[PDB]
Amino acid sequence: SRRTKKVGLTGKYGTRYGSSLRKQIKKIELMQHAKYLCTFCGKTATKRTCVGIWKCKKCKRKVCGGAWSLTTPAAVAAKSTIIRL
Amino acid sequence: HGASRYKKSRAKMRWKWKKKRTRRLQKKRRKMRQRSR
Amino acid sequence: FTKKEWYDLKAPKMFLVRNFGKTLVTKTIGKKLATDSLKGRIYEVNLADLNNDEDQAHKKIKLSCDHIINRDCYTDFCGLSITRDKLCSLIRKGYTLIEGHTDVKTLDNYHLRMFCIAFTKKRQNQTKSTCYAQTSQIKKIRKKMVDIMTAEASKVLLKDLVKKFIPESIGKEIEKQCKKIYPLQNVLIRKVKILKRPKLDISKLMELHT
Amino acid sequence: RMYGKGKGISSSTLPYKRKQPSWLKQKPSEIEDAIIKLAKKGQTPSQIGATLRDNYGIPQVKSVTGNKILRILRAQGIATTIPEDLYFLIKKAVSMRKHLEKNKKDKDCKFRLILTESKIHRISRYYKRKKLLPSNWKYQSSTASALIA
Amino acid sequence: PKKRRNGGRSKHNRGHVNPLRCSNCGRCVPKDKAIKRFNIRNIVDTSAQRDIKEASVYSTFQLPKLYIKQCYCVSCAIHSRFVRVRSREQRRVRK
Amino acid sequence: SAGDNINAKLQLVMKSGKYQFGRKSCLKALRTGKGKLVIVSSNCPSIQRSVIEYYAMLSKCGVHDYHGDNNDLGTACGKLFRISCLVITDVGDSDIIK
Amino acid sequence: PGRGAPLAKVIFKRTEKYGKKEELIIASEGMFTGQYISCGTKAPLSVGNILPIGKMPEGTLICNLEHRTGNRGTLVKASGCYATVVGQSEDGKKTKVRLPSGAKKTIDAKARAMVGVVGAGGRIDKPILKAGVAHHKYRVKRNCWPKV
Amino acid sequence: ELVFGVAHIFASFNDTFIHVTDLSGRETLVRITGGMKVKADRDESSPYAAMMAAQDVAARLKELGVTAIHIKLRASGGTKSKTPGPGAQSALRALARSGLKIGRIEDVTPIPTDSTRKKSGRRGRRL
Amino acid sequence: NPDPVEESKKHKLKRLIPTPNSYFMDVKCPGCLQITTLFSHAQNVVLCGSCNIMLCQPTGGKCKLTEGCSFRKKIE
RNA sequence: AAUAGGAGUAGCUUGGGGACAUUCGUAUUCAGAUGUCAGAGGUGAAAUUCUUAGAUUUUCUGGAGACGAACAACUGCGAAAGCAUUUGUCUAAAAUACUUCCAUUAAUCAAGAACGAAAGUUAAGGGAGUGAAGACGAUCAGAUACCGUCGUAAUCUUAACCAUAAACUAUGCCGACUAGGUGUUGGAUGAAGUGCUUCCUUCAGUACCUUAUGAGAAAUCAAAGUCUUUGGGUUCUGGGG
Repeated sequence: SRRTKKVGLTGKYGTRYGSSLRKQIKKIELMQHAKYLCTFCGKTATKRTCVGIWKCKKCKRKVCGGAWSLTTPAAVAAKSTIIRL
Repeated sequence: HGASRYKKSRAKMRWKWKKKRTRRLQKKRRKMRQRSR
Repeated sequence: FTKKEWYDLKAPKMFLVRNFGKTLVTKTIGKKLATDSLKGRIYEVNLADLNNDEDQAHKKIKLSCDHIINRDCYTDFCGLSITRDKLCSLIRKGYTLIEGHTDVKTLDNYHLRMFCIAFTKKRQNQTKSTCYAQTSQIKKIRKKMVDIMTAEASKVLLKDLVKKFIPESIGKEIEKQCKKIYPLQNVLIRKVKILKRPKLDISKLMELHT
Repeated sequence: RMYGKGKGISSSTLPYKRKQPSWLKQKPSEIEDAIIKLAKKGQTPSQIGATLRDNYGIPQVKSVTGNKILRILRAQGIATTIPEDLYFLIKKAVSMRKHLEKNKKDKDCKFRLILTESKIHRISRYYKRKKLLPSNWKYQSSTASALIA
Repeated sequence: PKKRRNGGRSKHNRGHVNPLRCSNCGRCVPKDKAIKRFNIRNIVDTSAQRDIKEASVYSTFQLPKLYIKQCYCVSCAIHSRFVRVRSREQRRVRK
Repeated sequence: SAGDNINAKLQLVMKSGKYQFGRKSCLKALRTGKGKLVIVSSNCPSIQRSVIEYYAMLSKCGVHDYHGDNNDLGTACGKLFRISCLVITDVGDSDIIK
Repeated sequence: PGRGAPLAKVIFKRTEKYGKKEELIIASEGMFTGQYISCGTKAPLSVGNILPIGKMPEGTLICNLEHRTGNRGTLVKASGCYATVVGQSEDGKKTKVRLPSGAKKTIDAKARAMVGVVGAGGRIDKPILKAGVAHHKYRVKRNCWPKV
Repeated sequence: ELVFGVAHIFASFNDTFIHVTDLSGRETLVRITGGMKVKADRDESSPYAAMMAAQDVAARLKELGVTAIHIKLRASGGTKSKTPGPGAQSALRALARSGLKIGRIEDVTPIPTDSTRKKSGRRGRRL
Repeated sequence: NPDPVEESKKHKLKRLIPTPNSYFMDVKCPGCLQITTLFSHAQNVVLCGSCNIMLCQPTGGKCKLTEGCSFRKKIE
């Protein structure tokens, strides 16, 4: 936080790799390391344990999700569509 | 001119064109600054 | 050019003349038998010229070719439009245009899309030129217009629905209910389209044609 | 009008007479009892005053009693610490913020949310300047719903 | 100075009025600013109408009307002699 | 409208009713037969909801579904932790029944 | 890691015998542990169910298609990917679907597919950070790199 | 007695096409444009040419045995213009002169029912 | 001059001397058989005190009252 | 309890206010058909261009992107930018009404912040038409232009950004007082067309027309008036080219 001006969480990368790539990495990593709200117990502890899998620690349960975030806009729309029909 | 733009009376060449020439000129000068630094 | 040969255009039992002309069709060759060419094609029929009342010339109906024997094609209903000249004429400024629609199925499993226009009435109490209705009212009218129309379409068979269209009975029923919300004027069904007209039940089609 | 471009002046206009209706039979104790019943049942002072005028037929509490209803509510100890106006505004702002959390593309909701929050801060600053609101107390963006429930 | 009180159009209590495109030069032009002529017109005149009617079936029938709505820009309207320039005072005198 | 109406009732129950929140207390109250009304979120566990409903049915106690989250029922009751389900053990100024 | 997305361990009970039998299915996005998955002709339409393509309503999104019935999900297997049903034959028997390449193809209606989109979507969106990360990728794939 | 065809009259302003067909459209009867009749290879739109084209169509229809026509007028693409072509009136008058029997006449000019963008810059064509 | 004016009351709520437009009415209903004070511009449905059934219909422009019933105007 | 302010409550109040879903129509375009036979496109006038492997033209299916016409206005809403298919959902808004509540909460505001057309940037889609660039044919004294034919980037959506426009009621915003009439949109009050509809009165909007021994340099302006008869409150800006 109160260390770097603009590179923030990609400051560990900072001395290496193109700035635009570090910008692209920053957006993805912000999503990646976020702790999501669990549908199966109501706490914001849901973390990614491997690429497609987001596990709640508290209720010990594996939700399949996107690579860098819990759900794609595509899957939500598909789910919604199926309920709609 | 003044700070205020255009105001074609009789005037001269187009203000937008004068502005185009200066925007192009400022870039050219910025290239001279780049050559320098 | 090469030779072609006239074949008679019949109309269903509901239409008074039952014979609305002759069409020429190219002479037969091997494997392509001209029956195929006669079948499936579409005719723009002006309605008045079948029943013999000139009032109904503002509509046209579309007729498809669905059964042929020898030199005769029986034909079936496929859709309905108002003539453009009449429609443009009906549209008058200072009054409120409402158009409803819904997608619907007919008792005998014919699937249609039906398009119903309506104008606000002139009346004696409008005084000044602006006779536009309020938007909440036209939404209520639009919902009501669709509700009456879907009820009218669903009830009966195809022939009876076509019969309802001709003197515009649906439009009269729509007018009677919606007058209460606000006075209306020419409420017509502008267009009718089939979505899914049955491929099967040729036998019933022939019987309907009679 | 505070923020609106318009300027409607529709409002209450009392009669010139500021004393008791002639036909009234009730003493202050009866009006107090009616207020107590409504208040206890969970009505707030505007709702009580409107109910008293409409349901019970009795206009302005200041005319039929020696006191004014928020004062009476405080005096009988029923009164909320939070005012009606602040409660409704916070709920409205929470409603906008909840909605904005769901739907991020609503610019008008964001604009309204900042406007309403600005009115919340103004009302808070006034109540703090009065002896009404604790010095330590302050509005905060997202905890407010839990705070005032 | 200001020649036109309304700017030659009708944009009051509005930031934008949608463009239509001209029937003549093809330019984009706001619908209030645009010179719109509804134009109810008959297909042919009298000898032609007589001949086609005689050739025609039907005692009842009469030819379709032409419903156009023709949009002119300011240049177009002066160019094809559609409108006059009035006179300075007279530029407020509507038909 | 409906969630708001329920929230007003819950606010009244919080203010002047006597209530008890969470699974173990809620079961104990039902088992006792002290409970007047059980309000269960759909975001409760299937099994936890089912047990409470069975207990309520046996003990002749009404159950009401809450639409909002377990957390939302907690913030509705003015707390920062989830409640999921509560049982009213004395009715407040609340209109829980006709 | 050879597959772009997770596998799902699914338990059925032996129809011809007794006891529990374990399958390996490709995990759909929004799949979860303790999710119930239904498979068959009379199965209800819902995400991750395994249905003949003939029984999909048009414009639905599906994954794990097979080019012939009982070939066991040979098509549409990569992460985040999906096919769309683009038409159903008037006299049945055939069904028209749209491959994740955008290509349209006609298969028999009887052939199965799996409702929804494959897990681990957006994987390609992150750029490759470094040569060691590329090494770790090829270490679980194939002998194919450095690519001179 | 009478045998009816449908006379599509398609006017592009640049030319006036007379294309008569069966009442289904399918199985056409005469193509004659108007521009086919122009012998100077310039100034393509002409009422005279449209009249000659109509006379040829009438000759051909008499040769065929179609004794009556229903008329469908259409001006261009209706995005290009809403104007009917000059020779259209001539084509109509020639059909009237011919002695072929004239049934229902309709406009089917195909104007857009929307407002999607069209040819030339936003300041229009300067021609 | 404005002092003896009588036709000033037509204007907006705030006049030369501001006044309420609103008034009270003594109302009685068939079958209910009870006489009750009620407010022009009341904002809720009002039930009979004798039994349980409704009397007045509220609305924005004054009140919509009842199709039957008789109403005397309250005077001080 | 302010012809101040805020909050409430009420009415099948209102509307192209905002967001999400949904759905329809049409032209256009592509592919699949379909019937023709010589030209069709295009313009000051032609040619480049397309067409006998069947173009243009006719009718039909299926797909696709695009838009929402006519209706539609000296018409509505929006802080401004801006906003027009159908229905639903989530939302906000103002006026009217109020013998509802509060009790001066206000006004305008350096600093700071939000939103902010078109273009531009960056990424994913999508990429039909239109079409900066670019290519030819002309036009012409030449023409790299207007004009014709073709046509990438862009236009469209999502996700970030960018923060300027004659972003103009070229009129800062609030306040009072001045002068009439014709209209007009949203309510409330009364009376008469047949509960509804009309008309009358009245509010908040909103334009126009005429009048200013009012103003101004006049144009014009009911505000730009009530300012050498100069002080209702306040913010911002300018000092010949």
